[PDB]
Amino acid sequence: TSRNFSVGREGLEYVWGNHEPVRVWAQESAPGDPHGWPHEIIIHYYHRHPVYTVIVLCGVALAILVGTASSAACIAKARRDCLTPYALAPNATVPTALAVLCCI
Amino acid sequence: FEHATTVPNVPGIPYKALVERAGYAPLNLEITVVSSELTPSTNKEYVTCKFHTVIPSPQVKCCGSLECKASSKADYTCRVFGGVYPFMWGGAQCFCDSENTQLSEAYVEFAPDCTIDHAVALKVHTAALKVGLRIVYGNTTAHLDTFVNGVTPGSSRDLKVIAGPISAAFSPFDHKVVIRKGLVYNYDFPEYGAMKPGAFGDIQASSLYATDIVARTDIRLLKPSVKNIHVPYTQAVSGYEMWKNNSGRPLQETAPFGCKIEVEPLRASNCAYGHIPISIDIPDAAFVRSSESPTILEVSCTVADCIYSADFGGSLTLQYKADREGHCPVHSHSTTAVLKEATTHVTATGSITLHFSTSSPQANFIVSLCGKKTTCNAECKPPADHIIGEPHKVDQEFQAAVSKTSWNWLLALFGGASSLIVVGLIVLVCSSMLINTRR
Repeated sequence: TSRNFSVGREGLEYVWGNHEPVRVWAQESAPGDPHGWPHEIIIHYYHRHPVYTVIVLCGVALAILVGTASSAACIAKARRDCLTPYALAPNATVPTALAVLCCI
Repeated sequence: FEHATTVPNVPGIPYKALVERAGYAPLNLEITVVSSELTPSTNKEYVTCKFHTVIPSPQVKCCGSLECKASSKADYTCRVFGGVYPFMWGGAQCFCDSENTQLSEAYVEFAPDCTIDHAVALKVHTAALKVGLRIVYGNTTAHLDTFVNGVTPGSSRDLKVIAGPISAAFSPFDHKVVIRKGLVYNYDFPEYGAMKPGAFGDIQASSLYATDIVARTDIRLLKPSVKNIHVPYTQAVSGYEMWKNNSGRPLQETAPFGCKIEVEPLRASNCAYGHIPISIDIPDAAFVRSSESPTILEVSCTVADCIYSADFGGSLTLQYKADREGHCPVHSHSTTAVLKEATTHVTATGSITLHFSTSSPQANFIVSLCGKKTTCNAECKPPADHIIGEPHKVDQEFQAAVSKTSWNWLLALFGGASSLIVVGLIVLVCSSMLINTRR
């Protein structure tokens, strides 16, 4: 027959028949390069620490998204409250220098 | 003088530390846990084995009655029957037709072969730890044993080693343990004096040769039916045999941390867990004045290639220049890279190759050759062998466990995500004060 045993970094010891015990420790030979392109980085570190990689990736994605949204909201608010006070006020002309610096 | 260190409790992997004093050449320090023992204080409760019932010859009276007496033998049972009229080879043995009274006895005793096949019940207190080190300093080697308590000065000759308290208190034995033919089982045996028939400890005594055996095996005596003399009886199954059949697996194969259970006295050997805060008092004789030791004018390190494997899967070399010759110590000032050599000869100009090991994908540690710290950096690839037969020599870190490129990617992403918000903030505030000053 054949048996599959999972051995971690701490080690595994098995005794077969009347033989002396032997010990084996697992190395971090995950597939993919931990030193190359980002997708290889991701797959290697996933195969090493799956939950940690998923957590850090969700964290970085949330960090970029929430904060791109913040910058967009800030610039939009600045745009509106900058063109409202007198530029939106009618019967008036707004100079090009003070218009196109943030217009469009 | 005094050095405080924290060596991991792994039996066999060396530990390298560098100790130095002003005006004195640095000295290599090597600590090894050669062997460890975990001896708990034990108290013997009783001794049990497979009982052997003894049925004495019946006593009968032709025309009369008998009264059951009290005896000190284990599980003594007595019964009296009213009419028997017994027979043997030769015919009837009494003249009364119905006034024949028969008395039956049955007690238990240790089987003759119990001197070899017998179990011992034990109670174990707090476990104590004792280790044997192989401290190496200078060009000398010392061996010594000490107790890991924080107060015992276990010293070979003048080492004055004080091993502090263990980081975590762990003991593979529960409160109650059972020993049988060198195999140690974690069992909850019944307390002395309270024996349940058909289970472990149905018969117990303070010693195999004690005369005060006590037992409770649920002996039942029955009314004789056949004509010839007989003592019918029924009894529970031997609880010792039942426990032997349902033993389970021993501590030699259940205990964690790779402990090796052994007996006489009961103990656990070569367990791997926690850390030991040692403290060494090195005699001043070993230390050598800095003026005598050769000095390095310059040193540059270059590393060939590296894999963060458990073994010494790494290489390193360095150029050096010195005004003298002698022996100098080499040390790696990092917690994720350990050298193999402790000292190495030096001859003016030349180059020395040193092997190391690491568990990080960056050989970005500091190497000193009797001083003169130097910076190495390499491109550590992962190893190819999935499985190795040697424990890891360095605990995995985190801050160093991540590659430089991945660190750069995450840093750049977070930096942009933190920069766009602040630039939006500042433009917002400048426009807001502009608008406030508008009117």
